[PDB]
Amino acid sequence: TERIRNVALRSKVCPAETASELIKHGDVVGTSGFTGAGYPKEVPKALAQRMEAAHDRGEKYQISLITGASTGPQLDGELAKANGVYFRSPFNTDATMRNRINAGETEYFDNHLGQVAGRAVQGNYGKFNIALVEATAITEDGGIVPTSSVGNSQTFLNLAEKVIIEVNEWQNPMLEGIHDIWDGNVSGVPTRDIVPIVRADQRVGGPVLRVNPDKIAAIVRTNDRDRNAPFAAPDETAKAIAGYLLDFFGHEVKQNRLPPSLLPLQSGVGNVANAVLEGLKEGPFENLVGYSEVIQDGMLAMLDSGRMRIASASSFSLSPEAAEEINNRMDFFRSKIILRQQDVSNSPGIIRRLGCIAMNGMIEADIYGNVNSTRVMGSKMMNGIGGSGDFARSSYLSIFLSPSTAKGGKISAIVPMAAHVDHIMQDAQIFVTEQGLADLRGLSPVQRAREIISKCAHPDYRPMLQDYFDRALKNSFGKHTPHLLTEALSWHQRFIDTGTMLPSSLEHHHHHH
Amino acid sequence: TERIRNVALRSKVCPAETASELIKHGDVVGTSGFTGAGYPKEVPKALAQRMEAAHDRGEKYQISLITGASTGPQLDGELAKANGVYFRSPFNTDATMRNRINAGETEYFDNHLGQVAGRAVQGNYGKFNIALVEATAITEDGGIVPTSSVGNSQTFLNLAEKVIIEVNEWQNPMLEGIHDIWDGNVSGVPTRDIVPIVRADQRVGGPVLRVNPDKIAAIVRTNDRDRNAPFAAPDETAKAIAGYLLDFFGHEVKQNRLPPSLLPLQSGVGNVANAVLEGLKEGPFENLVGYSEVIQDGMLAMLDSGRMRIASASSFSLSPEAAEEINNRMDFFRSKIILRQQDVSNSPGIIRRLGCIAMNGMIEADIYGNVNSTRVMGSKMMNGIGGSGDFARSSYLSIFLSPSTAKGGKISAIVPMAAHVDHIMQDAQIFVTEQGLADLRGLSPVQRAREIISKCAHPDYRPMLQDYFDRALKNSFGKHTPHLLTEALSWHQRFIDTGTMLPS
Ligand SMILES: CC(C)(COP(=O)(O)OP(=O)(O)OC[C@H]1O[C@@H](n2cnc3c(N)ncnc32)[C@H](O)[C@@H]1OP(=O)(O)O)[C@@H](O)C(=O)NCCC(=O)NCCS
Ligand SMILES: CC(C)(COP(=O)(O)OP(=O)(O)OC[C@H]1O[C@@H](n2cnc3c(N)ncnc32)[C@H](O)[C@@H]1OP(=O)(O)O)[C@@H](O)C(=O)NCCC(=O)NCCS
Ligand SMILES: [Cl-]
Ligand SMILES: [Cl-]
Ligand SMILES: [Cl-]
Ligand SMILES: [Cl-]
Repeated sequence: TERIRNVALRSKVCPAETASELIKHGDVVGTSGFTGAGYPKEVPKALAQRMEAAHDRGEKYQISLITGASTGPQLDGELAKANGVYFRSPFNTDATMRNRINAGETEYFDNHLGQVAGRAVQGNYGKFNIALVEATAITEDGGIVPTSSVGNSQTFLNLAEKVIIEVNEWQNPMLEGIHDIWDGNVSGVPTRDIVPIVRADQRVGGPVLRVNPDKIAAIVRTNDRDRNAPFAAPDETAKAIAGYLLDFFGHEVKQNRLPPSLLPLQSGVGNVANAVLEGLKEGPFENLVGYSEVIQDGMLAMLDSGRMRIASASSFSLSPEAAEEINNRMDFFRSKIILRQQDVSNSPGIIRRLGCIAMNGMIEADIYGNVNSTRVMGSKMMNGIGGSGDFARSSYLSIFLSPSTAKGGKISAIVPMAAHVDHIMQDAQIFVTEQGLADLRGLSPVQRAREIISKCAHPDYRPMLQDYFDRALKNSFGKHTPHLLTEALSWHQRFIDTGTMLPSSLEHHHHHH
Repeated sequence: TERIRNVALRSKVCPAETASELIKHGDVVGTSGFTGAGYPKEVPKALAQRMEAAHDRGEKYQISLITGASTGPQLDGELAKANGVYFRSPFNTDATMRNRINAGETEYFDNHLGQVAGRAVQGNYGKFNIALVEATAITEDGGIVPTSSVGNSQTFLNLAEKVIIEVNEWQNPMLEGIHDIWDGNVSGVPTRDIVPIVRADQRVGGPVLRVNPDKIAAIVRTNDRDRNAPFAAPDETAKAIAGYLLDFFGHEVKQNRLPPSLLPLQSGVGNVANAVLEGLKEGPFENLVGYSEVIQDGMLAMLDSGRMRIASASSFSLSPEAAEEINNRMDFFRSKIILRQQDVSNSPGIIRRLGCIAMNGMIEADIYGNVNSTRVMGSKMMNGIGGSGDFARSSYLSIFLSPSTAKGGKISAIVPMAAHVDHIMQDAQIFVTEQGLADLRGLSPVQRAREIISKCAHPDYRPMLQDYFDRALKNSFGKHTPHLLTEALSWHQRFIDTGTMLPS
């Protein structure tokens, strides 16, 4: 049926190309889009074409692109291919955009996801010229129903001089009602409002994004799917990680340090997350609750079985098969899921009050349990900090999970010193790899190192780590957090130079003797 | 006037020595004490003497010492000298204890100060065997009136099996009424309560700590002073920093990015932050309010000048002379000050809600604006992260302040890579040295570097930093955050090897 139920706004409907003409060189553009869901698709494609055409004529044409979080091939991909983005924030997973960032062709800053809206309102990104937002429908009174994510869309609509809406008929109509949008002051000028959430299933707002219809300069009718990345079926490494984690949860419950329903759960996406979610479906724990950034495949499974009672998030992150499942059954799933603005889903006040358990991936940790989530060798961006800081620091328990090695064993995920730090020791209590689980609660840095080295490090790298540690203990400037600055980053340099962190036996290495 | 106003409790008075005997080897001890204020004094000394005797007899005798934040010679000092603390958290400024920590003789973890209560309730430090809390007075109904700080005392009282109270006649009886202790669930089992603070000057609790009298195993009458370390009268360097920041605030106000009375101010521990407050006391911003972790001399000065209307904190951090001033004028100041539990003063939910401006010192920052607050050369503890993270990450504006050099110019406070990170780039927007102010809002790492190097670095080090950055841009593995890993930490090593970061 008709998706634009406000008659007057129908007059604004126009082709993607025409809408794209509203976007000018130098513009700051805020868009919907979070974990590959709910980003605009047709206008960015048309924009990229016009950008390339300008460039070919020696005409400059780039934008500043501010999003909810990651988008997809139609947005980050097309614009990066066109070399059309001078600044990007706060989170990207597109390969072409990643290359632009790492070549210094696109300036990038990965703000904490829960803080983006506030910094935008503060003016940190400059004046927003355009808000470009995907919609399921437009209501009788001109409300904008978001699609598969909320992200920062309400904030972008508030700030933007002009607004473009893409109404996507691929998106199920019964998404209307799944969102909770607050008109409260979460991210505006102090003093802010108390965000009165005291349960993960609590709604505080309404189903629509609000915007002055007079700012709506174009509406584009679309029909195109999200980026539904393939399902990352757990491998033995992930299954092992999930096993150690579930054993730990079970023990915490038996010691009355967690209720049998655990606490509200936040998890990332990927092989390991999937393994944890399958473990949880099978585990002894009942009445689970999600308070996270994302809804993933394994969550629908638990919502269906009743193992999980509710799932709060800002976005969907589903395989094509899972999206298919939720579409054929949106009526049911809409009652089990709440999609929130990301400044609410990622609100530290709320995360702490609910006592979330945070479970996040990492590039690497050093022996003292400082965590790198972003910058390989310290300089090459992967995705971005995302909401890992929002959750890690605010959680009741902060847990980091990773294979003990990377790149087919040629890199150790436990290193003498992290090449970049995203999460300080104070923000990480539990580490899990396929080798075991380190519980660091109440430990000093030297004590942390003893646990991480013994429980988490791969056997191929443990002697090398222990050697570094032992010699640092003997020689470090101070002994509170012992280091040898002469070799702290030397394993990373070895990888840059040789493609492996494992040392040759053709030179002396202290641990070889 | 009698300090123990509950008659029944007077039967529990005993000597410090006898009290100390309640504390067993291996015990976890939660004490009052924050920025050199309100820590117990006599029991620790008696404990320390007894520990030395025991060690000499070949008897192990150590405890875990958990506090609000820093204490003083009678506590950290005495116990450190006796080699009697096997674990310490969350924050220390005593030289003897610091040496124990840097020698690996006392285990230490500097938690975010606002989180300590919750981690204690979670059991991260173990079962609390003892709470040793200094009080001004015990009310007729058995309330415990705190002294010069609140810190974590209410939590330690809740958790501890046995309670020892030191009632210190040295402390001003007029402290009674200054504290605001909330009986709601801030740091307990989830789901926690909403703390209904929506203005920095709002009281939501009562004047006393609550404890079941049955848990009080001993009360010790004491008479000794808090440890007031003086602040450096602002020199040329501090004054220049304060000047740049005040000008900055002025431009923000002019651009309508701050109100004319600014926002609630958090001013960190240390001389630099203090010097800024001195600038403010005669500044163009009126009707200021503090929502801070501590009230240092400079903030007391702002309340005196009338430039600041009210100040919230968990503790006093006053010089010996400022502490004398407030006691002689406790009536004037008592209505201008609110002392709260540290898990409330340092609550990220409240800090963000109020839109605090965070101003903190630092050891060093790298060219990308990562900040080290704690570990010199990456390994030697100074004080601790304290509340700098609670505030930096939650604040409306996060500002870091430091001389551009340390150790008489032999160390650059701006380095290629911080030897230890306490505050990531995302948690630091503004840097100020005596050389200038770097405004990093909205900038990528390479753009942050340009600002930090050009605005903040000392001229002796700027060319070296630029050289590092330019060659990194050319040769780094990735160009998003360019580094040369062979030399990223080489300045710190140069200092270790030669005593200076300046090459031959
Ligand atoms: C850290 C992070 C990249 C790990 O991803 P993951 O899917 O869990 O684990 P993977 O083992 O598959 O690694 C992902 C990539 O990082 C690489 N990687 C992981 N650890 C590495 C290391 N120590 N050194 C070099 N590369 C590493 C992998 O090779 C892989 O790269 P590829 O795509 O080229 O093959 C990911 O968790 C992330 O981006 N975190 C930041 C955002 C976040 O945590 N948000 C929380 C809410 S969703
Ligand atoms: C970082 C910190 C030590 C700086 O204190 P400060 O008084 O403002 O700065 P100063 O320049 O006077 O230096 C203080 C000490 O640190 C040392 N220092 C500062 N920068 C240094 C550097 N780059 N390298 C080595 N030492 C350094 C100084 O030498 C001095 O030590 P000394 O007396 O033994 O010579 C202090 O702010 C702190 O401990 N911060 C952590 C807690 C905090 O920020 N709490 C926030 C909420 S209250
Ligand atoms: Cl709130
Ligand atoms: Cl801990
Ligand atoms: Cl709250
Ligand atoms: Cl920013």
